[PDB]
Amino acid sequence: TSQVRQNYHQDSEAAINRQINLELYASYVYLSMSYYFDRDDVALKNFAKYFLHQSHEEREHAEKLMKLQNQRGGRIFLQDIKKPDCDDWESGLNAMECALHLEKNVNQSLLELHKLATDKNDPHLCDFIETHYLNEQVKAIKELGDHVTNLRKMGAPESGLAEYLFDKHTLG
Amino acid sequence: TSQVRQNYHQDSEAAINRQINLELYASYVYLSMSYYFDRDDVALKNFAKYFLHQSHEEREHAEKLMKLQNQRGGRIFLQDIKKPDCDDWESGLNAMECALHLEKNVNQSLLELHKLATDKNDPHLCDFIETHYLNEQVKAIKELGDHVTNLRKMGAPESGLAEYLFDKHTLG
Amino acid sequence: TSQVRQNYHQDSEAAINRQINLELYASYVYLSMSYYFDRDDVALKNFAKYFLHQSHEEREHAEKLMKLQNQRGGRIFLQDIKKPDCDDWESGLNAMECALHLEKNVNQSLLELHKLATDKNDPHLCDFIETHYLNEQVKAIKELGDHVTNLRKMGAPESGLAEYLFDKHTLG
Amino acid sequence: TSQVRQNYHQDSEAAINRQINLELYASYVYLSMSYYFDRDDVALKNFAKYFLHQSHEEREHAEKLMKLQNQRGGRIFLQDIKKPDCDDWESGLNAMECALHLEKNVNQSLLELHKLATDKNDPHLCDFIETHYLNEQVKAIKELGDHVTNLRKMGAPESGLAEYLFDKHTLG
Ligand SMILES: [Cl-]
Ligand SMILES: [Cl-]
Ligand SMILES: [Cl-]
Ligand SMILES: [Cl-]
Ligand SMILES: [Cl-]
Ligand SMILES: [Cl-]
Ligand SMILES: [Cl-]
Ligand SMILES: [Cl-]
Ligand SMILES: [Cl-]
Ligand SMILES: [Cl-]
Ligand SMILES: [Cl-]
Ligand SMILES: [Cl-]
Ligand SMILES: [Cl-]
Ligand SMILES: [Mg+2]
Ligand SMILES: [Mg+2]
Ligand SMILES: [Mg+2]
Ligand SMILES: [Mg+2]
Ligand SMILES: [Mg+2]
Ligand SMILES: [Mg+2]
Ligand SMILES: [Mg+2]
Ligand SMILES: [Mg+2]
Ligand SMILES: [Mg+2]
Ligand SMILES: [Mg+2]
Repeated sequence: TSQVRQNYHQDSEAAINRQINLELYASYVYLSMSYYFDRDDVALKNFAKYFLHQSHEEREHAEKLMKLQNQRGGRIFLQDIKKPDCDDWESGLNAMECALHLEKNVNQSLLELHKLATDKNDPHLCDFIETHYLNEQVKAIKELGDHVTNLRKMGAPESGLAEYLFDKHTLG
Repeated sequence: TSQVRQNYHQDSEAAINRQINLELYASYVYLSMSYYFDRDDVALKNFAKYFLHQSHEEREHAEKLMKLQNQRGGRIFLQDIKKPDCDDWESGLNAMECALHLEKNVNQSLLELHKLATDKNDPHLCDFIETHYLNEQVKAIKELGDHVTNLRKMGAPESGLAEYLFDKHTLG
Repeated sequence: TSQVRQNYHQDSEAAINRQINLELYASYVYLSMSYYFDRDDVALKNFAKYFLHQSHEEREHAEKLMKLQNQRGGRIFLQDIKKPDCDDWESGLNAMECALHLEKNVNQSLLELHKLATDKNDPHLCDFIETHYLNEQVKAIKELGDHVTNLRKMGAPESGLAEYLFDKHTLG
Repeated sequence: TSQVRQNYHQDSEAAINRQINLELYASYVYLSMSYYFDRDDVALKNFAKYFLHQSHEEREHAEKLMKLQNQRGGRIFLQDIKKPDCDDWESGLNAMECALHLEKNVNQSLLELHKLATDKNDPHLCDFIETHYLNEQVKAIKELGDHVTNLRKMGAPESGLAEYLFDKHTLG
């Protein structure tokens, strides 16, 4: 047993490894979305900037969980990072809707993680999830919801003018 | 023979003189496009600014090739600079499409130049073309493609509002 | 066909997508190595810092290739990022030897890419690989070779003192 | 009853007084360790500095719990501060191992405190423990584990050179 390990259930250790993989998957989804908007036939540079920033944020989320695993004396086990569900994201609105779905899936995984930590009476892990992940997810979901609303109200996806002006005024 | 000349084929010398003329022609096309958007019945000042900048860039491309000709001991021979294909460029979108076609023609000429330099085993000339011209062309073509895409998506040429807002937000 | 595409062979496009995946795989190997040295039973913080920096560099390599794909009018196709070959990297010396092997595999892939670009007469892609990748690989391989040499000469892996002092004096 | 007291169980009040005593005891252990390394026949000044800093930290932990007791309207009751288990700490490695054991005992006490606060439905006290104590303990335990690992790998306690160089390079 690790000399540092204390009050850290094997199920929690495994769930943290699963969450590391999910955060890396989310980084990959956002990377794919970013370079879709960099295509010469899409050409929305601030959508590309926004999703690249989100991608780098998710990698930071993954690294913090790797740090946590070692802090608690668990052992990191990595799995393949699956490619994103889509290659062509269709429109700025469709990408925003996909990101909203992704962030609500990641949130559900974090809530399941917190339920496990609660069931195993691990208050340090509960506080870690609350402090560093749960409100970040609530803010991300709210921001993406706001973006989806505005794009819909402006007339996207059919209005290429709507996505152009949203790119300039909200994401610029 | 020039006291500096070494490994510089006569065919390469001639091809450089042809490329000087083509760069000056491209400068002239962009100058014509610029002042079209300065007409009181067109009146898109940032299209005019953008194409004037492109025009001055092409003159710099031509001057660098003149410098290269003398560096290698070839002799500059100048020809008439032909007037651009059009007097009236119709719309911001049409001018962007014409510039895209121009830059892909200039790129093809540079690729033919590089093939000649390769066939004559002139690595200095190959490196000159690669370093100073080929990625500049790839960037220019990509930028013009992006501009054409956005103008189309926004509803140009029919939407005078589209070209107005592109002038402000992308070229401003 | 993409409006920007010119002199870009379909085989080159596919080879760039394969190289994107390889750079992301290398990012993942170095991420795994980094957090191995963050374990409480390994505890070499400057090895961990060094490999995390290398990991972020590889992600930058991947992003630049994604940018290139779009610059040339190819289409990015992503694949799963395979997990690294190992979970436990055994020692600082063993991790350095694995990184040396990785970088020489990545170099071989880049050389095959350059041979393809040469065979398809794509001087822009040749210059891209030369400018942004080939000397970076030669420098990386030389640095890792130097590190392996010093660790061996100092008495690693058996000497925990050797790896400790290398961590402080070379990687600190 | 105190005019401020609300939702503060008598068992929680007593457990906080016990935790005050434990934090003061930990301050005393680290003070003793510090001046052991100040002996002329031990003479490891950075071990002495490190443990004196830890000692002052524990006194700050105790004072914050005294503040909490009064914030919630409980009444501080102090007990004797027991002398540390040892007078001679033998070596830098042995002192680090003793500190690791101490911090894992203090953590266990804090986890028992949190379980009590949870059982008494005291979310303010739960949050206090999580915010100010539980991650501090996880970080302390991880740091001490790292230090023990390095000293072992370097050849301590038998190698006086190992402890000398650790004193300079890790604790300096
Ligand atoms: Cl367990
Ligand atoms: Cl519209
Ligand atoms: Cl559209
Ligand atoms: Cl000749
Ligand atoms: Cl309109
Ligand atoms: Cl109009
Ligand atoms: Cl082809
Ligand atoms: Cl030794
Ligand atoms: Cl060892
Ligand atoms: Cl030394
Ligand atoms: Cl009570
Ligand atoms: Cl010795
Ligand atoms: Cl000794
Ligand atoms: Mg995340
Ligand atoms: Mg699959
Ligand atoms: Mg030019
Ligand atoms: Mg004529
Ligand atoms: Mg690389
Ligand atoms: Mg596999
Ligand atoms: Mg070459
Ligand atoms: Mg304490
Ligand atoms: Mg006694
Ligand atoms: Mg709670």
